[PDB]
Amino acid sequence: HHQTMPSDLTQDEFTQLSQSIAEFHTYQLGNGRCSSLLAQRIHAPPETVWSVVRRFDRPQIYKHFIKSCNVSEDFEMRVGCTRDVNVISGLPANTSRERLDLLDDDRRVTGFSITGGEHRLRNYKSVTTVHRFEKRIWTVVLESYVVDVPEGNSEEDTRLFADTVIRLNLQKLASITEAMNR
Ligand SMILES: O=S(=O)(NCc1ccccn1)c1ccc(Br)c2ccccc12
Repeated sequence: HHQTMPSDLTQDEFTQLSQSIAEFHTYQLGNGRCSSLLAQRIHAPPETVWSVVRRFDRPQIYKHFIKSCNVSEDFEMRVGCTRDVNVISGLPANTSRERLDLLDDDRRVTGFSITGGEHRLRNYKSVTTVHRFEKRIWTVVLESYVVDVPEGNSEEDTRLFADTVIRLNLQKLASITEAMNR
């Protein structure tokens, strides 16, 4: 009977995904670090959702606020590879240099680090996992990150900021992967 946020896992989701949260979405914290975890239900099959989420060279497919994303001409999508993204004009960030940490097509886990460019999300590190759900098939996407808290900002402000980006991105991901349906 308390105030439940829409990006929080529901009880049912948590009971299905608790171990994935333990393995993939938990961070060591304390002292100028903050982290968060967001969930997005998607009425599309997990493999469709994953096929988008895994495209490290093409975040624009579903992420917002990207003027451009450039990978090298000899780009092979493997762990360690990098992308340079340019944020649309007018935001508090201009560029992000990002590195692919994780890519598991079997378990549907990917992750990246910002290493990082013109912005105030220092040492951002993020993981996204995609999961099947039944009760007739739907997907739950979990996305989390840990990131430094800028000297004169609060943890709450930092989290609100990063959460807002992730939250929109996951809405877009849901929208486009649901769009075709059948
Ligand atoms: O380059 S990004 O596409 N990184 C993906 C990303 C960045 C931050 C949080 C979640 N996900 C990006 C987009 C929009 C904003 Br506002 C950003 C602000 C700072 C750094 C990067 C930013």
